[PDB]
Amino acid sequence: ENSNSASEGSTINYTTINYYKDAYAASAGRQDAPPLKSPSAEACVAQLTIGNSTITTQEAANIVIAYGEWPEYCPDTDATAVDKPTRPDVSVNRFFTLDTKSWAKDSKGWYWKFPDVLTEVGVFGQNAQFHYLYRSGFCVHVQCNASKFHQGALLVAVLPEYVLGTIAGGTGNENSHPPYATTQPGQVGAVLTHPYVLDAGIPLSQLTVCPHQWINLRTNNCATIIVPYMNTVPFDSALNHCNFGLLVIPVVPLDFNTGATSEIPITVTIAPMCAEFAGLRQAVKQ
Amino acid sequence: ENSNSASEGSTINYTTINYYKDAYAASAGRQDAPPLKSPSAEACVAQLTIGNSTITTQEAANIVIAYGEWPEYCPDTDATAVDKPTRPDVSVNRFFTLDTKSWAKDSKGWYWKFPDVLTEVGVFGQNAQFHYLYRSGFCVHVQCNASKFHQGALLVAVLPEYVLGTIAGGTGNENSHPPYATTQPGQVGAVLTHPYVLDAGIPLSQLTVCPHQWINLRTNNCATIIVPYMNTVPFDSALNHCNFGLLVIPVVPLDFNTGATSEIPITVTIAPMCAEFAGLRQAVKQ
Amino acid sequence: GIPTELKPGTNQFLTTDDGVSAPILPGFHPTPPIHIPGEVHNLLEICRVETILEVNNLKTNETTPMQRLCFPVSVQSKTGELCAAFRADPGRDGPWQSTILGQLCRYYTQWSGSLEVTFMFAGSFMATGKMLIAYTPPGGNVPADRITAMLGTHVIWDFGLQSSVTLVVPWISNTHYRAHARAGYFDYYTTGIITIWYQTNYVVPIGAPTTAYIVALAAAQDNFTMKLCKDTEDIEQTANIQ
Amino acid sequence: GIPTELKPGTNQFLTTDDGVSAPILPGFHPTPPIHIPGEVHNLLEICRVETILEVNNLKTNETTPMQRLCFPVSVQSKTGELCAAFRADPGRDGPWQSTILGQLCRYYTQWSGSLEVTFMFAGSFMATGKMLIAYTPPGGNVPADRITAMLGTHVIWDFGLQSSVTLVVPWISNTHYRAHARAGYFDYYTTGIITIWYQTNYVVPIGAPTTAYIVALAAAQDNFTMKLCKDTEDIEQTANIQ
Amino acid sequence: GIPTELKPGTNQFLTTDDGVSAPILPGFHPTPPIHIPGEVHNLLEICRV
Amino acid sequence: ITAMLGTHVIWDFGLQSSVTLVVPWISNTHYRAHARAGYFDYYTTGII
Amino acid sequence: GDPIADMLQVLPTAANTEASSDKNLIETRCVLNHHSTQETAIGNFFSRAGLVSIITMPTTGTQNTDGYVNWDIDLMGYAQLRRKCELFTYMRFDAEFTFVVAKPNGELVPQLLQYMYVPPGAPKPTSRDSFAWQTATNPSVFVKMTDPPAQVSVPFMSPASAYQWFYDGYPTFGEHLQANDLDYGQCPNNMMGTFSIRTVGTEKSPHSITLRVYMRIKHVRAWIPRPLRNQPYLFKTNPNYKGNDIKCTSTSRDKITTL
Amino acid sequence: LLQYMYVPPGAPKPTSRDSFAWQTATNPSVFVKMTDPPAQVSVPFMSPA
Amino acid sequence: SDKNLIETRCVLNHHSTQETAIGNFFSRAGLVSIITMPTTGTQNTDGYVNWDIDLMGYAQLRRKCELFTYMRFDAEFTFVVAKPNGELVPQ
Ligand SMILES: CCCCCCCCCCCCCCCCCC(=O)O
Ligand SMILES: CCCCCCCCCCCCCCCCCC(=O)O
Ligand SMILES: [Cl-]
Ligand SMILES: [Cl-]
Ligand SMILES: [Cl-]
Ligand SMILES: [Cl-]
Ligand SMILES: [K+]
Repeated sequence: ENSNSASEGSTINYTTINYYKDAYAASAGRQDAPPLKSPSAEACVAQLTIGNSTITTQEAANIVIAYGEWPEYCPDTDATAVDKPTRPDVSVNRFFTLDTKSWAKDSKGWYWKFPDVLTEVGVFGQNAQFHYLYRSGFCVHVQCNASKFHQGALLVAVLPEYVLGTIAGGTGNENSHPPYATTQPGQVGAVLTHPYVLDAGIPLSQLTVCPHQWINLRTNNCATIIVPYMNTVPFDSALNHCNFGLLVIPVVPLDFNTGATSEIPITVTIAPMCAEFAGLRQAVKQ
Repeated sequence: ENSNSASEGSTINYTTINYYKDAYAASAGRQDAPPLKSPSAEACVAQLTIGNSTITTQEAANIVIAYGEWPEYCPDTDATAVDKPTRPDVSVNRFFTLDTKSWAKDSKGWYWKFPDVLTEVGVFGQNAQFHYLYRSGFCVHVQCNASKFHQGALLVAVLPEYVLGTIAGGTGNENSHPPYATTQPGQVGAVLTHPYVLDAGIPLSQLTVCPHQWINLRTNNCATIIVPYMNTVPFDSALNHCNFGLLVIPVVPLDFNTGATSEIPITVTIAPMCAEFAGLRQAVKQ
Repeated sequence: GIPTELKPGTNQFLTTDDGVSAPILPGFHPTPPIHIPGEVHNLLEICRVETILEVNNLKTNETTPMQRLCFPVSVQSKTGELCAAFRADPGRDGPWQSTILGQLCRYYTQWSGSLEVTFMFAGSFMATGKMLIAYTPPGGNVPADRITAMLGTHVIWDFGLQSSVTLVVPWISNTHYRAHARAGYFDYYTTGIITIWYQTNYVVPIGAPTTAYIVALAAAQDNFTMKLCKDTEDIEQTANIQ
Repeated sequence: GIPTELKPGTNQFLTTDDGVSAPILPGFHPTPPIHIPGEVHNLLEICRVETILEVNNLKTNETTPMQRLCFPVSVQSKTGELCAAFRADPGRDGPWQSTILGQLCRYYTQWSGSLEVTFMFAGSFMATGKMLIAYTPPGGNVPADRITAMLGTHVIWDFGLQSSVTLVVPWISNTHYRAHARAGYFDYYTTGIITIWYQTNYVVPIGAPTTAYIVALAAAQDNFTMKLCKDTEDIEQTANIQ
Repeated sequence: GIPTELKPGTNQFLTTDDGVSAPILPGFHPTPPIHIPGEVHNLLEICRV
Repeated sequence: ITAMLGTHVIWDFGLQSSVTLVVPWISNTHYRAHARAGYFDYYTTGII
Repeated sequence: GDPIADMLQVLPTAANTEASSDKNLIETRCVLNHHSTQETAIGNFFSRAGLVSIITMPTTGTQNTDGYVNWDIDLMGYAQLRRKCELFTYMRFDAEFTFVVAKPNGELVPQLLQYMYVPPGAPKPTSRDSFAWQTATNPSVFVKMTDPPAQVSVPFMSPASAYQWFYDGYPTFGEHLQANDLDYGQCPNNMMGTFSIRTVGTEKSPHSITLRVYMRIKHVRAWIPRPLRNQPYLFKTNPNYKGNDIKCTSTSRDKITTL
Repeated sequence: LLQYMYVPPGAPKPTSRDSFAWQTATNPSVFVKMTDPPAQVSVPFMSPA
Repeated sequence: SDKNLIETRCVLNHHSTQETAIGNFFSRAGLVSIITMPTTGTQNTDGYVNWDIDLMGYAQLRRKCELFTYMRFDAEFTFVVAKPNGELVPQ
């Protein structure tokens, strides 16, 4: 028998029936913190230092490790491109802070795409443009300060392969598509027009099935999520493909009494982790 | 089960399924220098002497052994005719030089057929005519001298079973056939009318998939290819069947400045190797 | 040939039949798999992840759906008030429909096990108070008042001291499994009712909002399972998908 | 007889089905095989043999096809000139189509591995010079100039000193396999671009031609494989073959 | 394929035939049985009452 | 967005009243003469 | 020596309850719970054949009236199977395709048919008589409409390690001007080519033919759960939704205090 | 040609010969011809009790 | 040879070569003949036909075979018969 079944190479063993020389012709048969509940760093004044930069959190049980997996360089068993990759390390795996957003009582919510956010920032950006192939994980840190008299709750989540959709002309008759500035808004991010369906026909209420953390003003002022590289290929174009989107949505609206500070910003600070590149040539912006 | 499968007698073992007494009724099943890249004599002033003749080359890494197999007499396991063959040796396995061709700036290319080239030459010719059955290998040596100021490149290749075709009347409506003088031109060889398709509807660009050597004027002045006997039968008629064709085609045209010698010849010298004959009777020319 | 007799079932195509079929590509080998984070093996892994419950599923906020994701709590002038109520049936129309637990439940006919409802208070740090959260097993309707609701399974939550609390809805049923409850004979399978009452009051000092919101999430516990796989009512097709 | 049930697939004739069939000649034994030079077992053996690339595949030389088998190099008056460019996709329309590697690639849907392009200078012994041969991974179009092309994978060749040089096009891809690239979505699978530039110049003394030609050949390396056998686009049948 | 010959009886549906049939629900497990008083195994138990 | 490309620390003064920024020795020479306008600006440490 | 110093989640049965998380907030008894978790294994959830295509070859009309059809393989045209698959971001599997063919009213006639798998890059049939039907390399199935439904196994064929229902990007480099936004979200690694069907004859068949294709996912692996579709599907290749009628995920009621 | 589909409690019922429910992506269905032998399947013990 | 002209990493490549084994390349049934016995016309209208076995009339299988000079094999012949429009009758 040829070992060409789709399940060949998995830890689970199935008992199947077959009458042909190819394994995939066989019957499906029968088989014979949790990765999905946003595992905290512990389950798997504080200071996270990476490169020449340091942010300050409070607890390791407050850092989510997406899918329970820490970022890593691509192993030889999964690699396919044969050139030696460049792993610049400290010049690219460090914290970059993007433009700050302003949280208002009627804000809808925002999203950023990765690695799009940094393709034009620092040495990371340069490497992303000079190489065809890119790969990395990310430490995502969202910051929001308010007083003990303010209230509100942001859901901060990482949605892998965040494909956006349109309102189809309102009536649903128009097969319109999101424009480039909407699918890859860059460093400044973009605003959601229908946060309830994440501008993609899926419920915000179930977004917690993805790696996430809440920023509930009365309890915390920051959220930190560590994201491993996720894709169906070991390396990919940092320009053509965004591996995941970061969503920051006010599920419980911001509120405070008149006279309390009304300028409440939200700041995103991100650090590539284990960034590596391959397929060197001239710089390409898109 | 009867061992009558077509693959019976090969080194490869296949795992097949069968429900009948005859092995050939079974399913195809599954299985369970490089011979094709023109292996040099080493991979498997110099002087090659055979019989009463000697040619002079330079390196053994410059001699191609077609399909990595040296010529040999037919083994008893493959023989079928029962009479004792005659192996005249030195009178037939020696170098014969044919009429020289003249390479011009616009030459199309030439071909010779084996053993047709020598059926009327020397003791080899006589044996080929007196016997029904013939068999042998060949050492093919192509020579071309030019100065360090001349340029050009000949592709010298051996194409087994070189069946020629016609232009089908130009329009493709006429089922015409190559005449005898074209299919077996004898010692003088023949000229290609459409070298790009080898006068047989197949690309000259892929001819290097056959045993070959380049004669690039700036680097070498000769090509040597050793060819083993190739056929679906152990012996055959030297008159009715040509086992292979020798092709010499100027892929990069000859060039030189006015005043440099313009008479640049190409000479073919060939030696039968392990020639043997059987089925003796009167001399037959064709 | 070997003597055989064709039996009933012959030639039929049963969509769930797990058989063998002739492979169209001999000797074909697939692209090897590479490691990818997030592999799941059993839908229960997803059912145990909390997702938001639309407790505030009002007809009046269908056009501002975001408001369905949290419900209000505020300074009361009369004590023992009911803040919110909803059924505890995971696969029934209502608040649970917005959870991924609820949506996966709809791909099965029956379920069993304990559930968890987590309430997250998102008012200010200066706001404090206590609520009584009760799970009333089957028998009647929404308890008419707190002194009746407290007779059932319940937890008293101080949202001043802890922002989140979890109410466990323990599996309390006559049958080992429940088909999804709905009006009519199938109400026999109802899980019961969940109510949240003011134990003390929502209290604030001068300077903080007098109304805040609570987000409720739900998930299944480790003893939860589902049975008899079926198609869901929550997706249809009325026209071509182009 | 033995109880059986016919399943879907019954009576169908699947052309790639590897089954058993009744033998028409009982007791028949074939002519034994004899040793014949040149047996091949796997098409990859052929894919590794270099064959000529039609880099000079111009519309203007279709009627003198022999001229497509080599391209010119000559004395330049301006430095850093581009001599020739072409894509590195083995199964795509263009120069690779003339190679046996290219033609066998067309009997498969996907490929993987490193390729080799050998350049043979056929000018005179008195001609010398250096060229820069580059392989530009996916990302843009033909590099606009040598100072841009040299940023990619490349080799500097002195054709005065060595008549042949081999450029290795290493497998650099996102996916483990590539379907054959072509305009449109499938350009996602393009391998990149190959360009050959003048590093110094083609130089000659008095008495030698100022223009010469280079023959380019291509083959697959040992890590090359193909997948998903299919029919080729390079042979058709519009009328009866008589 | 394996040589076979269909015999008389082929395609018939005999109501008392004790055969095997394709299961409509893969991986399905029933509600476990609980102890219930009064199980009977053979009708003779009733005939003796 | 330009300053964050250098050595830096993010301080939450709500949570901690004091923070310390370390200005690590990053110089071409092993020692610096005191920087001032002119050729001696060669010895400047940088900016905070 | 060194100059530089710096250089299983779900078990076979449901958890038991021990006598005094239930046994944390309430007093509990012991329950020896042996309820199985097998039916929720993704394999049992997915290995059920579902409709993925309806191909018609009418004898009258303005489409496919020539006895052959080239159907671009796109399995996202039917809501039920699509929503189940879209519960995940990536899925790897083999598939069993079953071909249920009949006339438009369900009647069957003695008609010979050919189904041919034309992988990307293989020449497509351009008529009922095209040379491509010679099928010397592509796999073909010849079957009669009176035979049981034809059925074959198709292996995992993507150039990538898994098919992906969501690809946030573009297939190629370049400017991405408004006129080409259809490119967004198009993953060539899921593009499996063409499925070609014809009535086997140089003369036209008098029968209108309707083919229903069912696909059964098998030997499946899935990665990254995502929120389940809560708006009606509109298009095969994108998640567009009708903006003027955004459905709430849950039904509504009058008050938050009454059922 | 006929189709028999098992629609468990709570699954959407077909409302026409063309209803989307016949897509039967999860429910078990049997497609059979009236000229075939009688269709036949095994149904397990399905009660919640 | 990559690791000769460029700097390379280690790649544990387990891509199979089985599908390019000549057996898998060739063991796929292909059309080699179309024989007609019409009831009307000027050829083979007598209910019988003697077809001289010549398998080089269809381009696809022919080109694959002609990739080689000599080939030895057993063959499975399948006979798909129908009326000219694809209908079947009890004949
Ligand atoms: C001989 C006849 C067999 C042909 C059957 C059709 C084969 C179609 C290819 C199967 C591909 C299955 C993977 C589908 C991945 C989903 C792609 C998509 O629709 O976006
Ligand atoms: C009982 C009916 C069975 C008859 C089937 C036809 C058998 C035909 C003979 C098979 C010969 C196969 C070898 C073909 C070699 C190619 C010859 C050629 O066309 O040049
Ligand atoms: Cl929109
Ligand atoms: Cl001619
Ligand atoms: Cl045909
Ligand atoms: Cl239907
Ligand atoms: K247990």
